[PDB]
Amino acid sequence: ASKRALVILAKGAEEMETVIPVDVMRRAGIKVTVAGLAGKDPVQCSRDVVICPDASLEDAKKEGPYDVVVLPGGNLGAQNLSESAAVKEILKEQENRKGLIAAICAGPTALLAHEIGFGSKVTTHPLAKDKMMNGGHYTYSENRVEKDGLILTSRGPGTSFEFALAIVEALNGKEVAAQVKAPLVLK
Amino acid sequence: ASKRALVILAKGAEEMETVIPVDVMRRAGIKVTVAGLAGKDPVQCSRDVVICPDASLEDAKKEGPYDVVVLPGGNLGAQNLSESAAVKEILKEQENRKGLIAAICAGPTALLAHEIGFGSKVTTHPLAKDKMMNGGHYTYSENRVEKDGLILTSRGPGTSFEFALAIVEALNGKEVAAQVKAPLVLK
Ligand SMILES: *[C@@]1(=O)C(=O)[N]C2=[C][C]=[C][C]=C21
Ligand SMILES: *[C@@]1(=O)C(=O)[N]C2=[C][C]=[C][C]=C21
Ligand SMILES: [Cl-]
Ligand SMILES: [Cl-]
Repeated sequence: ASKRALVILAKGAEEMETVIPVDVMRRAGIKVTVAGLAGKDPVQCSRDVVICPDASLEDAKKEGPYDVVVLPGGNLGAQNLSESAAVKEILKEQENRKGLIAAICAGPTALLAHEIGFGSKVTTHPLAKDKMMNGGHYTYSENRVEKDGLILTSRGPGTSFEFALAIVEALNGKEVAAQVKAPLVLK
Repeated sequence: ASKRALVILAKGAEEMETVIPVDVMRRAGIKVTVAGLAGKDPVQCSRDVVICPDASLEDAKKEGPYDVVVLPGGNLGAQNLSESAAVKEILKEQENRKGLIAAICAGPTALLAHEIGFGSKVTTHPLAKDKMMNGGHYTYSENRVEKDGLILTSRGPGTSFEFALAIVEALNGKEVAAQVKAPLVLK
């Protein structure tokens, strides 16, 4: 059975950090649902790319649970994720079932907001470090991708392929990740 | 005055190769128009990400000319671009005015289709090489980004940041490209 990913798409999300993981995960044969935080309507990302979600979050959450919940960055997207009770509930449920939780750039700051994965080693965008670290609830890392416990984090648009491939590795294994990687012409 | 980019978005385009250049160019302060080949309606990309264009190609072409015309890859997107008379006319006009023409992955094969930039050094995705090289009209390169004459090409999703930053360099200069690069957390 194919693994399943939920990608939560909020206004202000970083579109590169949304599309790279969606695309790479679909290359890996993962069933990905792009779920709109606000509803079924198109979402205006940080640099004005407009993406139409596969479903509302309201609907997607009733088709759970998922093998991974993915939080893109973009500062305003992460703020929107951080303010959402629906997101809080999805993440808590994922944590409780010991499922993978993945977040990139400022995305990890929504984990802080919702009190998810405290005690884990995490990375963020450099400019999001101080926010993430408020209270010392996580241990900070400068690795381009980090993984500790349930929590997989990464730093920025430029680490999005590595982040996505780490998700593929976690779900489908190293060999699939390597096979997906090769045609991409990564460095 | 800000430089202007036209990104032509066809069904089957590689969504990473579409969004990375759009986003990076907008970070560089370039005015980017995402123009739908088929019209104003949302476009289903290769891995099923659905992007809403800023305008139809029909409308965008009347707001030209542009400092760069950008052709994403994705094999079926490039086939759609290659079959379009509107694309042909836009590219011919761009060539005639000695403007930049940029294409990635299989995107450069639409240059072949429309007889654009013959004699230039080009790269493509490795799997698109034989198509591009039919007739020996270009000189092939394995550089991750290549630029010769009017024609800027690149290889795949994994070279999209380098491709986008090369476009920024060409239009706005090396310093702007370097400033845009730094926050991205590239290798
Ligand atoms: C990233 O996408 C984020 O969430 N915050 C930020 C700041 C600068 C560059 C990239 C990012
Ligand atoms: C690329 O996007 C394209 O146009 N053709 C292709 C084949 C394999 C991987 C990436 C690409
Ligand atoms: Cl941002
Ligand atoms: Cl393709």
